[PDB]
Amino acid sequence: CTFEYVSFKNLREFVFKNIDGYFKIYSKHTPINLVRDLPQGFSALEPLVDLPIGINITRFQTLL
Amino acid sequence: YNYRYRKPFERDISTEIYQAGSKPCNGVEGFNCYFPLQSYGF
Ligand SMILES: *[C@@H]1O[C@H](CO)[C@@H](O[C@@H]2O[C@H](CO)[C@@H](O)[C@H](O)[C@H]2NC(C)=O)[C@H](O)[C@H]1NC(C)=O
Repeated sequence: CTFEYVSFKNLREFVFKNIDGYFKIYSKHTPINLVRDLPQGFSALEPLVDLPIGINITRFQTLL
Repeated sequence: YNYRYRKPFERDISTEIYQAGSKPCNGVEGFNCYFPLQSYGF
């Protein structure tokens, strides 16, 4: 508890990775025509945050 | 007694016993079963 911080026709994309105690987040957002599968094409995700937290992540879960 | 020792930039405060022996120590201290923290005699 030693760290704390504050700041279907749409597709949100994200990347999460943890390296040498820093946790990094990237994203991209767009409208879309077809909602059941990922749209065939290309655009690149860009950074959001980089957290100095030091934790040993092996699992994750979504919140609805 | 407050000052104690047990990847890069890791931190870990977990209290689970060192199972130094072949014994599954299951929270009980004894020969080769020890609490993970030791204190500097400052
Ligand atoms: C994640 O957990 C592992 C154990 O599951 C930690 O491993 C220890 O890491 C140090 C690094 O210097 C080694 O000297 C120890 O020998 C490792 N222990 C064992 C039993 O292999 C690891 O440090 C943890 N990583 C983070 C980022 O917290």
